[PDB]
Amino acid sequence: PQLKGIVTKLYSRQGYHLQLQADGTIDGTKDEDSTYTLFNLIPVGLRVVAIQGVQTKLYLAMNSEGYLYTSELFTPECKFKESVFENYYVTYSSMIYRQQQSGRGWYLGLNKEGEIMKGNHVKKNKPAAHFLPKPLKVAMYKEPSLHDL
Repeated sequence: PQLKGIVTKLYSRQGYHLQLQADGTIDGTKDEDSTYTLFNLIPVGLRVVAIQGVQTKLYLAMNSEGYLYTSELFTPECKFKESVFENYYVTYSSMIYRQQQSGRGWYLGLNKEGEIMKGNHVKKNKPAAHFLPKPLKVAMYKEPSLHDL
């Protein structure tokens, strides 16, 4: 009910700011000033976060096929493991889905055109998976109510 999180923008190493538009579409934009680039990064576990669009209140999520989508309710598919990369970047990966052969994780990523990619196509060591967080402020959050899939 009282977790300390952060209000922040997520700047893709690919040159685009992550965005969650009112209609639920997820992509990257250069309109840094867009209110749809603001997210609540709420800890829901050890280096596990929920990524919620501030304006829409929607959570980013990844399904079993690797597609990213927006969820009104906080569910297991809304949890992302946060990992630091090359000191300044962070990567976000699914907590429940990964490659059945190597165990390689599925990640949040934007291509060079600033388009959202399938989680299983995004590799941890590639720029597509790297985000430079640009914090606005620290804030307190009610621990999101967890709902089964």
